[PDB]
Amino acid sequence: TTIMAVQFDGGVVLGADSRTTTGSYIANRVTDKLTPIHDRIFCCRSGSAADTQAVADAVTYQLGFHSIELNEPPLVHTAASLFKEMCYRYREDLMAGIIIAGWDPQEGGQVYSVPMGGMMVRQSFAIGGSGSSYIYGYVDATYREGMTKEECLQFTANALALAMERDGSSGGVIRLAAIAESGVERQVLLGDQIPKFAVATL
Amino acid sequence: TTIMAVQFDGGVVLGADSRTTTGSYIANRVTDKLTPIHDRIFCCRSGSAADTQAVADAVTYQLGFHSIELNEPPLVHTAASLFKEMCYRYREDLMAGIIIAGWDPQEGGQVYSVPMGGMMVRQSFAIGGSGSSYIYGYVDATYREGMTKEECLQFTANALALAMERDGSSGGVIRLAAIAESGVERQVLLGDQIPKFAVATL
Amino acid sequence: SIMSYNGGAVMAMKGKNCVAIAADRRFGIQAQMVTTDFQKIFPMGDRLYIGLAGLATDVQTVAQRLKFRLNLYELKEGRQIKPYTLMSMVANLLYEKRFGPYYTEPVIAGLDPKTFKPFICSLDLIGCPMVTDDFVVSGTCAEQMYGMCESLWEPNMDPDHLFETISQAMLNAVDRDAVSGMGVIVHIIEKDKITTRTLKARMD
Amino acid sequence: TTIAGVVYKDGIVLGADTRATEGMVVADKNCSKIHFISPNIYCCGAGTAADTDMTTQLISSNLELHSLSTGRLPRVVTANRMLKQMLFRYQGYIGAALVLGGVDVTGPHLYSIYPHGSTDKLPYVTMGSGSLAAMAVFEDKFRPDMEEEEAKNLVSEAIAAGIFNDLGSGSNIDLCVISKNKLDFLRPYTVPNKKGTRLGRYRCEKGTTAVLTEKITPLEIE
Amino acid sequence: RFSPYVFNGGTILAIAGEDFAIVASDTRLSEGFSIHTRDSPKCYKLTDKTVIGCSGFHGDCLTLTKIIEARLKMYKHSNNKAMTTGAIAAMLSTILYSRRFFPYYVYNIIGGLDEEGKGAVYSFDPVGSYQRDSFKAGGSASAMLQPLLDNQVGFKNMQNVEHVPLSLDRAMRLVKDVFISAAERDVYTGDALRICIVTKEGIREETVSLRKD
Amino acid sequence: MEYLIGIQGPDYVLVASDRVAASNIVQMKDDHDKMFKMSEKILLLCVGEAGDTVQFAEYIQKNVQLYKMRNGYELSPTAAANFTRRNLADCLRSRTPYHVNLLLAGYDEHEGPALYYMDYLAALAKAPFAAHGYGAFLTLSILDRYYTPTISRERAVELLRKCLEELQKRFILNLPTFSVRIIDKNGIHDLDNISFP
Amino acid sequence: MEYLIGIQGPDYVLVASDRVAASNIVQMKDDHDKMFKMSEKILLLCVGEAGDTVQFAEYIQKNVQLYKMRNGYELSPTAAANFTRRNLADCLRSRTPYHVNLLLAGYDEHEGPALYYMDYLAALAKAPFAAHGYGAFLTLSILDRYYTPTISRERAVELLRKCLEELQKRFILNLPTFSVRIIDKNGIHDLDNISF
Amino acid sequence: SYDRAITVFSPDGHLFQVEYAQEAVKKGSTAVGVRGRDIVVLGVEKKSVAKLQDERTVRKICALDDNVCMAFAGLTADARIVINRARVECQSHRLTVEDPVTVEYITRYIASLKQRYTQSNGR
Amino acid sequence: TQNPMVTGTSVLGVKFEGGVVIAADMLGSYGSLARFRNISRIMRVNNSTMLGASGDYADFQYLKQVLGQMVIDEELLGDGHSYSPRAIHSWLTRAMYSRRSKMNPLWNTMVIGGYADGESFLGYVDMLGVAYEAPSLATGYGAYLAQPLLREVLEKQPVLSQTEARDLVERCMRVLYYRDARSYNRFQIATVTEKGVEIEGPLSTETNWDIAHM
Amino acid sequence: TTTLAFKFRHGVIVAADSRATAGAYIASQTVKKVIEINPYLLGTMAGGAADCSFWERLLARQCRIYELRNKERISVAAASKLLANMVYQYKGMGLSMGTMICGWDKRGPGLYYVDSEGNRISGATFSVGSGSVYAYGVMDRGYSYDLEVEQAYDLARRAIYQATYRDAYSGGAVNLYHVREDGWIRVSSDNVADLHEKYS
Repeated sequence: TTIMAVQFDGGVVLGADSRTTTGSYIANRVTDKLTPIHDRIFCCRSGSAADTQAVADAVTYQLGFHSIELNEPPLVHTAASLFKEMCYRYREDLMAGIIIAGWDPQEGGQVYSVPMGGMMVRQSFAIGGSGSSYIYGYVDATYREGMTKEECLQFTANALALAMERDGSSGGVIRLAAIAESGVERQVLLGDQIPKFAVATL
Repeated sequence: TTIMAVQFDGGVVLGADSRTTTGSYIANRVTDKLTPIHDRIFCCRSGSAADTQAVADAVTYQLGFHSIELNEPPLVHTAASLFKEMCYRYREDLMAGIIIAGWDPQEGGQVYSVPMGGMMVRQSFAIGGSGSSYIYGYVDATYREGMTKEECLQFTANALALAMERDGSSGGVIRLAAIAESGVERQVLLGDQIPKFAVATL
Repeated sequence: SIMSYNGGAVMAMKGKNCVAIAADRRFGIQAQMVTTDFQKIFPMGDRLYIGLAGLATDVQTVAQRLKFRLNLYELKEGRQIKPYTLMSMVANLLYEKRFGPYYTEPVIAGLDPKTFKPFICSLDLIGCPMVTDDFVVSGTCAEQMYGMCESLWEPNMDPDHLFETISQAMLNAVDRDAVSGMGVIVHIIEKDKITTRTLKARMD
Repeated sequence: TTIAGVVYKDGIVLGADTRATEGMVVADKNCSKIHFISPNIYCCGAGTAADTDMTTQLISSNLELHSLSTGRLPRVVTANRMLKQMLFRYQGYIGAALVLGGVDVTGPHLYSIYPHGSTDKLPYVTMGSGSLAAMAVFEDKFRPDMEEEEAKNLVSEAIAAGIFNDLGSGSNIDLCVISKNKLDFLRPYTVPNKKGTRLGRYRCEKGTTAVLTEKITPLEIE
Repeated sequence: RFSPYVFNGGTILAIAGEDFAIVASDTRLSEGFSIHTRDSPKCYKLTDKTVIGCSGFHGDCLTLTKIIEARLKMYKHSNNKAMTTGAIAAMLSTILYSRRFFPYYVYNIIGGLDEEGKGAVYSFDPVGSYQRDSFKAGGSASAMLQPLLDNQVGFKNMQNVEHVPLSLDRAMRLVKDVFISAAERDVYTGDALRICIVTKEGIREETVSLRKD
Repeated sequence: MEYLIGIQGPDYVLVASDRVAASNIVQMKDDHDKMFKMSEKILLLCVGEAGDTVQFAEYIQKNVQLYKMRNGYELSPTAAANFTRRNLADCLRSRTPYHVNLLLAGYDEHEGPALYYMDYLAALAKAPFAAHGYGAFLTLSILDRYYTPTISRERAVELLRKCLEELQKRFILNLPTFSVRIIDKNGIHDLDNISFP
Repeated sequence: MEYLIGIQGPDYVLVASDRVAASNIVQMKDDHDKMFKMSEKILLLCVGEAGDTVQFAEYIQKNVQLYKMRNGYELSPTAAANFTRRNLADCLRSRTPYHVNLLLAGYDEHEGPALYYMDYLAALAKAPFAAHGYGAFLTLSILDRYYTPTISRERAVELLRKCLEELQKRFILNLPTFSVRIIDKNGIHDLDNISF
Repeated sequence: SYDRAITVFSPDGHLFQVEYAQEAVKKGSTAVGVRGRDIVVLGVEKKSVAKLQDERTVRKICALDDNVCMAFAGLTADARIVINRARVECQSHRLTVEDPVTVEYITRYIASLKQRYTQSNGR
Repeated sequence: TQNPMVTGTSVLGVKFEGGVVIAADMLGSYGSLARFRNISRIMRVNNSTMLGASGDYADFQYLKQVLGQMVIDEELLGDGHSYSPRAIHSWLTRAMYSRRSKMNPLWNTMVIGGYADGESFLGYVDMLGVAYEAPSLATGYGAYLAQPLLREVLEKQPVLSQTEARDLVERCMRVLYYRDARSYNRFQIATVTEKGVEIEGPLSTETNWDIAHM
Repeated sequence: TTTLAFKFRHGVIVAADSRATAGAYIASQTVKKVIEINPYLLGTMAGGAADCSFWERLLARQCRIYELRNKERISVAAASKLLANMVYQYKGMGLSMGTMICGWDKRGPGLYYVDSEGNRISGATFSVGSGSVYAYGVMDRGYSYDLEVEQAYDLARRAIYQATYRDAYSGGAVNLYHVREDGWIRVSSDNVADLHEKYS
């Protein structure tokens, strides 16, 4: 799978493919790895689908309780810390790699990456999954400070398409999200909507 | 390691990193992975250095004998076929990933990729080594039909720089070769000459 | 095959207002016999019988635990147990040990006490109920007696034909496997009576 | 085993075969691989049969509690969450692969549950040995918002493909049709394969078998 | 890692009589839980008086029938006569034992008429141990099939019944019934049933459908 | 390695055991007693892995004598057999499996003599004669040949001596002497030890 | 295992061996002979894996008798010992290594009596007394105690009998009878088999 | 290796090499062998004692086995080769079939060997 | 090849009235990586025969050169004889079985299709030497996915037309692109008939993806 | 399986069961474990039936060749030595073989037990197979060199019977044989079911 996140001024962009595989057989070709932990906080899921769904639900539970008892909107650092303690305490059992993104008033748009092993790192742009390997170079080259919402969306779509064409595990339709003070704008790119890149075609 | 070749109108361009690792230790930081099989034919070596050097020398021997017998300059398809026969006969013994490149009169600039297992395919651009993973996306995106020699050189340099930054096994300096009717012009990029891509900062 | 350590074979068949249940007699280690009088069919009611094959220690333990639970049930309720109820109890008992299971594959056979309707079932190693209308098997020569019963069995058989059928099946089956045999016992159940017969079989 | 499910316009159709195999020999030719969770929720099971049966029984119990406590019909997400939490607690050792389907106030919902606790809400799913063939049929001929008859025919064709192309599956097709208002449980919906008639009679007459002992016991009746 | 063997299924039967030999087999071929084809007869004709059935790894089956046809031709060229069934059997035993340390994972059955004119059936292990029998089954469902034949053809465990010699019609009906039952309760067999009977006149082949999976 | 043998009869049970205790190549002892009496009229014979034997046997002995003191009457052989079988079966799943091969023998005034057999898996069985050890393979065919349910005790001792002399001639291990004792209504009776010089 | 024993003396060498040939738990034979006569004045006692013993011993046998037929004089015992040591050592690194524990005894007119030892690895050692098998662990101490270089053959036989009765009482395996024979200037002499 | 037909048929069907070998045998030292009911005897005529030779070395009577003995005439060297090959065969025969050779067996081996040299290439 | 390195996924094949058609995606995968996206896993052996292979592509290239030299020699003789598809099927079966018996298997799984003597041939070969003929074939996960569709269609309709077979093949390829991860949208169709072998260029499967919005 | 052979004054007796098994499945109950190598000596099977049959048939051709060349019938010791030397070359290569070569020669009755391990041993009693352990007891208690032929037949039958009764992997029908100085003969092929009717 391939998951990707980018921070723009005043929000973030989340993108992920729709393919989950058991071996070489695609059990679900339309799965949604973007998960709302909270109204303004989202989670992308890589690794064992079971582990990621479980820790996502538990974090949603804890964070809802924390937010409601505080009577203030939660923080992305807080959600990432919860995921961190869970994945670190159960690093042996869980084969899960997470990337958390959301918006909060105190810090604004934030992206945190929780890879396997339960470490937490804030990042401007962060990719994960089997297919992130193939696009590390593309994001290193293409990224620029000060990108906008539409620019970051196109960047994420291009990256995910490039990863999807090469990686067998990644594939399907691209699912995108953009999170900000206003709210969440989700969209799904399929077929011709997905960016295309020319083959060698000798 | 990271190797890369691309075909331009009237020739080819070769590029490779300059690092060989034994585990996490860099035995040679200035190694030349570009081996001339012949005056107008070159080879880029990945995998076991021993295996690659051996097959390279043997193919050089066979091809020089063939060329002097025929009294005509050798063909890149011929060189690649020799590499293929060797690597397929001994596919169990040796781990070698080769990308042969050169120029001949009748077919012009040609690039062939002989990966592990002993298959052979002509490619407009081809990459190999541990670092090639991290630049598949970049090359799939920014490749263009009809690039020039200078354009292809900059393309190769950028790709190898990205792979060198991300991959530990690849690094050092970038060795470049451009092969054409006139001859081969080799250049080495070190220090600031390597294209620098800004690392993200908070 | 831990099941093949003691061997054994158990079979049940259905008929018109009658059921038949049969089992071999051999108790033996993987190749050495010990006794030709082993009890693999245990009575769990007036006209309800259970038959166990697999590891003999687990056979005995399961029968004892089941009689324990069953006597408690019959005392608390004040009625005889129904066959489906016994099936469910056995499945619960085996699934309680789903890790570290009892290595036995039961077979239950009887008539419903009120309507005297035939019932047969089998359960897997870990308690998968499998009700059928014709026959059920468990043991090492299962593969043999499956085809033997598929051929010989006919619907709505009377007790005579049922006995001859189950006897021919068990004999021609156990004759063809090594670790089972040494005689065979056939219990016939019908509303009015119970009939038990031992058969003449090759003691090799 | 081949189980399959699909969402039609106003409900759900579930389908499954009836062949239960211990190894590579058939044990039960008319198994019921369709279980009752609630009046409005049903489930089909594959994998370890005992695990599937006992898990479905457990969740049926808990949902009976929940439903009659609340005074309103149970939901599907509840069952899915119960199942996935249980299966994750056991970390895949209980090998229950389930397709779960039901109709509630929000609408028809169909879930596919894997042994390690994964879930996926889908319009059509298939699990078991013939899952790939059934997926082929669905990816070919599935269309959104099908009528009930079309959905039944599709699921029958899918289960039949799994039957006639997988060794594990066979012997019959079972159907279950859940909607907002009715439930049609069709156990012998189709009989694609039947046993051929026996040409020769091999009935054995009395005395064919020898006996070394006989003991008759009368049963008192009243 | 690489496994040179795989069980392609298959079931074969052979019955002998006073003046006939019946050989029958399923036609299904299946690797794993997947069918490969529904029409692949396991029974091949070696000569006018002989039929061979092979079950197990289909590659070994193919090489074996090829070798046997070749060596039959060689025998005829050398000795100016066709091979008898016992000679075919002995040669096959030597062939199978030649590769003892990398065996053919194949269960074979020979069915034919002997020189005297009687029916004959030779039953082989994979490694080449051969035994003459009046009837034998092979393959996945051999365990299912042999008991019924021992009961009916052999009259084993049957008290005070006439030991009637078997007849062609009864034999054909019997093999049809047993393969029906084995299709009912075995996964590897069930596509169809080819009955290749050999008699003095020659070999006739009959076919009857079985329940598809 | 160790050898046990039991012969039921009309009115008696005959049991024998080898008196060898061996750790390895060497034979440590030549007068080892493998027979434990749980009561006046029942014996327990135990062999198998070292320590498990005596631990289990003494546990069962304790429980049986406790039953006697508490209730005033001894257990029957059948009850003792099922009791030891339960205790052995509970343990094979547990972390402390007792690898012991047993042979129980007793006389009941009502039910008459009895001989029971249970392997390390705790599968019980009532047999007319039984044996344990690798020597059982040799000696069981003797009993199946020359045994009758109406056998007198003199004939039983004779049959025993036949089995043991066959062991001496044909069995690789050295089992020079065997303990012998009879159970009957009167009680357990020790006999002259069967020896082969 | 199988038991061998050797007792060298001033003018003789004494050897003994168990007569049993065994299967998994059963004494298949009670009159097996583990002594091979290479020549009139030497013997070869071999134990180990099945088949290797017989094959190797009979190969050495025919080679020694061939030496005699060709040359007109028999090999010395030390020479036969080094010969078999070579034949055994050559093979342990080969595809077909013999696994044979040997004990060789002979008399030479000049050198005198000789007893040689070699294990399955072909390590040769001359010794005054020696033994093979698990029983040697028990019996070698008795020899170390009650042996002297100057010992009559009667006392040697009595010492052997001590060793064997110790085996009977203390060794798990049943070795009821032992073959015995003695080598001297006159030749090989079979004696009364010790038994219990 | 050297492969050539040293022995070949002649016109009128004679193996000249074999005839010449028998001629050489006739040149050799005379020998006589006679059979008796409980004793069998061999004798050979010394060409010249020479009064310095050790008789033991030049003995033309040799023992293939304990129960067998042979004499020869013709070429002493070839005789010695044949004797050694006969010795190894009689020992290998004891080894294989657990009994001593018979004279029929050993002379069959020797005749087969000599025939093989009459037909083989380079000999 | 004890372990394969660069692999091709499923190959399909079905015989119709007057010819045979086979299809394969133009992909060579290096362990979940679509490394080589433009390769022909379909071969033109002769006028009456075409071959398609899965598995190790290098072994397929070896078979290509060997079989090419074989048919070349058969043409050189000019004797009016040409190797039949069933003959090539037999030869290939023996080759794979031999390489298996030496425990140096060719990891490929092949599909031979041909038309000769007014008869259409379609055969399978496995790396172990398993071989058979059928009206339809599929390799890899295609055996599980596509072969059901072909079998149902062929059972209801024993004989097909060229256009019907082509539509069926494209449908199965769409299914494989959906539910197989080692697959690619680009694929070649090769059809043999009385005219001969005609291999088409890269084609698209035309997916829908309407399911996602639900 | 189970086999039995012993020497007594009036020749050699050979008995064996008729069961063949693959695992727990009885493939055949009529297999002839005893092999008539030639009219004057014969052998038995235990272990790999294929191995035993093939190697004994090879022994048979070698024995006929020896007979033709030497004009004297081969001895039992020589035959056993041939077989042992042949199988020893394939030692450790997985052969499972066990057999008893029986015959008459100039020395007398001959009985030799060859094995894949390499053992070759003569004797007056031998038993090979899973049921050999059960056979040895009956044979040892009932055996004497001074023994009537019918008594020998009976004890062979009873030994095989008890071995079958106790062992699962042996059964079917005894196949009794008697070697005499002229040649072997098949005396009986009684079924163990009839023998159970007899002995009980």
